[PDB]
Amino acid sequence: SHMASGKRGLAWPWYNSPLDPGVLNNGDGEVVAIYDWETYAPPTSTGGTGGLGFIGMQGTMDSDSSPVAQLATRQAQQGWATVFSLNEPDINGITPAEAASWYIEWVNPLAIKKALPAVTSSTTSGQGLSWLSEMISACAGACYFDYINLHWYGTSFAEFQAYIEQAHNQFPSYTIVISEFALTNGGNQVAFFESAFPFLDGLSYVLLYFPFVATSPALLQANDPGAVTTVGTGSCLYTNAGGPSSVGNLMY
Ligand SMILES: OC[C@H]1O[C@@H](O[C@@H]2[C@@H](O)[C@H](O[C@@H]3[C@@H](O)[C@H](O[C@@H]4[C@@H](O)[C@H](O)O[C@H](CO)[C@H]4O)O[C@H](CO)[C@H]3O)O[C@H](CO)[C@H]2O)[C@H](O)[C@@H](O)[C@@H]1O
Ligand SMILES: OC[C@H]1O[C@@H](O[C@@H]2[C@@H](O)[C@H](O)O[C@H](CO)[C@H]2O)[C@H](O)[C@@H](O)[C@@H]1O
Ligand SMILES: [Cl-]
Repeated sequence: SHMASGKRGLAWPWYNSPLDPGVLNNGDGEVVAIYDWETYAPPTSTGGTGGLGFIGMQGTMDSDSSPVAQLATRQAQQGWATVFSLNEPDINGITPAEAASWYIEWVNPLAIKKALPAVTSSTTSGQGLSWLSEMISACAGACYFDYINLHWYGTSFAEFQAYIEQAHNQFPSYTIVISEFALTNGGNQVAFFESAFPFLDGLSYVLLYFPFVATSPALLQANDPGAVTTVGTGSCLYTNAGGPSSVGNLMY
């Protein structure tokens, strides 16, 4: 490669104060972005983001850590070029109408690039892409957005490839961010990402992809037992020492 695809990002948890995002940015230009599911700056060992562009995220309608009253303030203080909105409202008992009304009130005013809420890969009634389609209808032309936002967790590369191709086929005029993806527990995460990266790097309609998750197994175990039961620790980009894992090595 003589010029990086430049689509890769760090999904950077709140508990990463010991870790350095610069470890996974060798400056070739494949890794360009970082988000932390919050509107405060990534907690890191350096106080910086290792040259990566931070994307603010209002992942809840309001929280002590991301007060929605401070969303506009934090964008202006930090100078984000992009903002992400609600995390998986399609499985958190938020109706498409509720999400549209909230998005217009709180996210619309940010005069930067904006992603609609990250939805799960569920096809069960009223979830996933069906939920997203219903939110865009509920928006009634009044939502300002640049990107749709996908999560995927499943059991094969074949399932993931089919999911992204179907998302593109069903929303052929929208640019896609993949803010979280990995296998569920019991597979080979390295083999999955070895297949996924070249596939995604070739898709002009994918702006950014963020493997779950840019942390160490020890920090994931300590702070997200839910992720460990669902995903396991095989998709952690860091070693327990804070170096690149075998999956981290794929980010370069
Ligand atoms: O000391 C660092 C900063 O701590 C800030 O307060 C944190 C608060 O932000 C934290 O909220 C977490 C979310 O951050 C967490 O986000 C991700 C999940 O949505 C996703 O599913 O998984 C990833 C990876 O594990 C998560 O990072 O989601 C959980 C709920 O699932 C929230 O609890 O909670 C911390 C513990 O209470 C809290 O200390 C503080 O506001 C900052 O000022 C400070 O810099
Ligand atoms: O997300 C679409 C685009 O939103 C733009 O900001 C919007 C303004 O142009 C418009 O006049 O007002 C709405 C609501 O206040 C804003 O969201 C951004 O400036 C663009 O970067 C973005 O592509
Ligand atoms: Cl999912």
